[PDB]
Amino acid sequence: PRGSNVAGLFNNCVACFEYVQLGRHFGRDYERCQLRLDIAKARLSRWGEAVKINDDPRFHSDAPTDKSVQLAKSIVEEILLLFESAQKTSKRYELVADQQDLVVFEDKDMKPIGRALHRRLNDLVSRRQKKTAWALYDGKSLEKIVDQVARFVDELEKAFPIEAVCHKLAEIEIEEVEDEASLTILKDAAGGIDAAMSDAAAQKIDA
Amino acid sequence: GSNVAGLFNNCVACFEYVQLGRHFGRDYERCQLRLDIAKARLSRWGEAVKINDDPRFHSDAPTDKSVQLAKSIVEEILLLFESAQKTSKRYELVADQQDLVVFEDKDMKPIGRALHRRLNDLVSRRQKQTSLAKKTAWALYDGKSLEKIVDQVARFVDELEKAFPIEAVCHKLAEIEIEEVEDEASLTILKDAAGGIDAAMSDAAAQKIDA
Repeated sequence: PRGSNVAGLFNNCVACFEYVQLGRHFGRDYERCQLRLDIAKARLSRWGEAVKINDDPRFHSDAPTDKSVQLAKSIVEEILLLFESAQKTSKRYELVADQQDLVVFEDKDMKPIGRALHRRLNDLVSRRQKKTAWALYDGKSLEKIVDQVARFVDELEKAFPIEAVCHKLAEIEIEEVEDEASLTILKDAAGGIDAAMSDAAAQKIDA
Repeated sequence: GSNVAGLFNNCVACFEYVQLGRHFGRDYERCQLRLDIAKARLSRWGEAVKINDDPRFHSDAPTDKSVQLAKSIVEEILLLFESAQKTSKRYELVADQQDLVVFEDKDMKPIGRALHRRLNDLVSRRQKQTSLAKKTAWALYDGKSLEKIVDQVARFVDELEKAFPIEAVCHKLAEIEIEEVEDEASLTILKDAAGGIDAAMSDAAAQKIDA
């Protein structure tokens, strides 16, 4: 029975985002809430790239030696419990909701600028990453996932000597986005979740 | 085990393994009472609903919407405590021995220590018999971890109380909990500490100190 490791759990955490839909009560806020999730996911995938998660055998063992890797193992476990909690919360709502409320947005409900950005952010992570849909029905559950994953990645970044590397990665994620309207959107949406992306974008808009 | 009563009794028992770390400072006593009150309010619910006697709560695959709802809520309270312990463990792994020292109820004033013991006793009296099996004791090392538990448990017990017809029953129960506490000092403390977490206890204390 071959036990769990940091890379495996980490790949799981990234994949949890793929399955999330946003319910009708997001309303006009759908577009930016979806981008906040994409950014939370961008930031998590960046950490893996920065620590070279797929090459370093330390993230592939059941019983890691380093405190740092042991810390990462716990954090990634805790991200998974976060998504498991949200999944239960969604299921309790679906148990009780009428049909009109069990409706979700799709990215075609985003303006062309947010949708291009949504797809860029999603492609960016699938480029790095060598179950069943479910919905977030209220803003509070989404903010919990965004804020807590930001917090978790804060401490994932703290445990490793990778800050210069994370800033470099964030700067080259943004090289493909050239237009001021889009750079502005990322600057806004990376607000309080991905300071490295926000700063990379702010730098571009004003130079 | 995995019926609602078994998961519920596990939730109440989660509170017993929790220590508060050095960094609570002079807020130790109040934060500990806030935890005991959340535990008292969760256990009040099990009593109100007759959790240990009602067979709906003893099946692994309940059909009733309200009982399916309680099972999810109780599983989510469990996840809540599982998360806090991973957070605590991450602190332990990196801290110095100075920072690993925990408060004990001897660090409360006699008034708070009596409330702590009374609130604990009241739940002990209600809980289903348990074996002697222990989980590892673990500490909350920051204020925000404590607030996260207290606040989320209060919201979860709001959800639990919403799914069952027990409004008047919970009020009577909180009145009975508070009948042995005679002194205005201790009652003001419960009135205040129950604020935001247990309105039934808050109101019961208020009704008693005004009488």
